[PDB]
Order: sequence, then structure tokens, then C-alpha cells
Amino acid sequence: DPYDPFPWYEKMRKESPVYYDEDSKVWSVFLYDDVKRVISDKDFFSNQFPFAKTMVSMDPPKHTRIRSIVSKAFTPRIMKEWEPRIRVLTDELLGKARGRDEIDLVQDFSYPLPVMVISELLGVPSEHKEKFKEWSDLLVSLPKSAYEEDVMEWRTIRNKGEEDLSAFFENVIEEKRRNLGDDIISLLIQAEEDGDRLSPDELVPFCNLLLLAGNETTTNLISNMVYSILEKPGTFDELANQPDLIPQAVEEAVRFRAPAPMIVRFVQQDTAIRGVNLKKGEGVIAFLASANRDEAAFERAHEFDIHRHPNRHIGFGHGIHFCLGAPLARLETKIALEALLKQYSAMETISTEPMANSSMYGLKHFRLHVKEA
Ligand code: HEM
Repeated sequence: DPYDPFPWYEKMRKESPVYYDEDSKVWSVFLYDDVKRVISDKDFFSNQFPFAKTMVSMDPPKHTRIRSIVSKAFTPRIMKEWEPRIRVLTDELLGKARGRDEIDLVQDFSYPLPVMVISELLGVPSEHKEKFKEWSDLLVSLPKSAYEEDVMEWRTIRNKGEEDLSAFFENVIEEKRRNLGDDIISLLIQAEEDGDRLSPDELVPFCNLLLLAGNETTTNLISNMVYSILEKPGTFDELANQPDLIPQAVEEAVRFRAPAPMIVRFVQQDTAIRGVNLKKGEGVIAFLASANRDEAAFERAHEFDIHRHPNRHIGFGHGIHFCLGAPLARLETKIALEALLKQYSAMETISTEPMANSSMYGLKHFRLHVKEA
């Protein structure tokens, strides 16, 4: 089963916490404390690997400047300003599924929602929604094979998709400068740090980064959360009788079934983890999914506990690169679960089809039997 790689994570935590793959010459780390240090110890583990124009591949001070500016678009105040809009979009998705006793949580809910949400939060007119989805699908696409002929064909089509989306965002930015609104692009136009503003050359890639970093991740979080709730008899009912536990259930879902299993860093200075020496220039794969299942870090790490509070997981990362969109992912996932708990008195898993992507843990299909309340 590709939806159950936890037994392997456990084998690697106890027999090879610090693993070196001779075929790829890249390190692997699986224990919570070591995964946490690799992703946060910036002085020794770097994000620069010579995505390229974005802060995800930057180290301080270049990262610090951009991070300090774009963070003004994800403040708690701004999130509350947008909570109503996310609820409307979620209600509209579920409304399209009224009068059915079987739905596919992915294709009918968890996959569409993030793309719809980020377009309305970015200020993209809703009248381009279907051409916005195509570009966003192209952005997160992967080649079917690793041979030159297949990657070359895929790269050329995503390149043209990224260029058209870039030109599309450049037009939205230009329009918002004259008619500013209540959206991310408008906020970043007027966002300023002692006179320092994001350039057009920086805003456009950043808006592509929001689609690339937020769409599938949030989709997988919602699907994995609903799956884990229905995996434990009584949790669905328990959440509907104590709705204030939903945020804690969202965090537990990021710990239990991390949508982004692994994070990459490059060794910046010679150092050692757990006694294993690592040379400058080597790649380290930090397995967040395994860190969040570490029994040395969490009590009953193999069980889904919606009462765990506070949750010290690192599914959103840790350090200066801590997920910029975590406030939005948390709010979106909370609202999605509330909308399901209110529309359905009961849900039952019929069949699941997991996503077999390396750098993503989620489901491509999640067919359910539902009962409207
Ligand atoms: C369940 C949903 C999500 C998960 C698990 C997640 C996870 C992560 C993680 C682990 C990182 C750190 C990567 C690294 O340190 O190299 C990260 C970075 C980032 N994420 Fe998220 N993310 C989620 C949703 C979102 C959303 C909804 C957005 C935006 C709309 C977003 C935008 C970003 C950005 C911009 C960064 C780069 C931060 C930086 O480099 O300073 N993510 N995400």
C-alpha cells in the first residue's frame, strides 16, 4: 500500500536514522530531532541549490527581505478579513453535490477548493476561473518518465504554461495599481518595508509560488484529514458534537498524514548529525512525515488524537522558511471540515486511490457514501 509508508519510516528511524543512498549520493534523515535541525539550522543547511526566482530557494539576507514583505499578506487580521469568502466558496462546492449519496471528496471538493480560494484571494477575476485552473494544473504537473525525450516534452509545455500565467498575473498587478482592492496582489502592491517594495519581477513569481505551494498541499491535507477522521470510529461524530476541536484536528492531520512528506536542504558547512559527518555540498532529504510519526517526540505517535494540544509537529516546517501560507491552509482546512460536518450527518469510506508521487502524500480518488442531514 503506497498510502501506508509509515512502517518503512519506523524501520528507518530505528535501523538507519541517518541514511546515505550510494546510488543518488544524497543523505536521508528520519528522526524528529534530526529532521527538525536540518530544516531550521540555516547556517549549516541551505535552501540555495544551483522556484529559482522565489524565496524557497533563497538564504538570508535575500530571503529575509522578501519574507518580511510578503508576510504582510498573511497576518491574522488579513486572514479574518478573508474567512467569509472561503466559506462562500466551500458552500458553493458542496451545494453542487446536493442530492447525491456518493461523492468523490477529491474531485468534488478537496481538489477544486484551494484553486478556487487562491484565485479569489489573489484578486483574479472569477471570470477566468477555468483558464486559471488549467495554468495551475500545468504548474503542479510532473513528467511521466525521467528520460530526456519525456522531460523535454513536459518542460516545454509547463514553460509555456508558466509564461502565460506570468503574463496573466502581470496584467492583474497592473490593473490593481489603478483600482486597488481587498486581495493579496493589492496588498503586496502597497506593502512596504521602510520604502522597500516588491518589484513586478518578484511579485509575479511569488504568485506562481502560492499556487505551486498551496494548491495540492491543501488538497492532500483536506483529503488526508477526512480519511483519518473516518479511519477512527466515532471521530466524525465527536467533531460534530465539539466543533471547537476542529483546529486541533487540523493540526493533528498535518502531524498524522503530512501532505508534504519531505523537504530538501543542502549542506552549507561541514558538520555532523548524530555522529554522521556530512560534507559541504551534499543534499539532505528531511522526512517531515517520519519526524511527525516519531515516538520519541509524540505520545502514541501511530494514533490519530484530536485532543493533542499544543501540537509540536513540523509538517509546516520550522525556522525562517516556516510555511508562509500555514494561516491560510489552517483556515481553509478548518472551514472545509465545518462545511462537511454541517452538510452530512454521516460519511463512510467506499474506496480510496492514493497519489503515488514521491514529494506528495495524498489521494487521487476518495469515493464516499454520504447522508445529508
Ligand atoms: C497543508 C498545507 C501546506 C503544507 C503542509 C505546507 C508545507 C510547507 C513547508 C513544510 C514549507 C517549508 C519548505 C522549506 O522549508 O523548504 C512551506 C513553505 C511555503 N509554503 Fe506551505 N504548505 C501548505 C500550504 C500552503 C499554502 C496554502 C500556501 C500559500 C497560499 C503556502 C505557501 C508557502 C510558501 C510561500 C512557502 C515558502 C516559505 C519560505 O520560503 O519562506 N503553503 N510549506
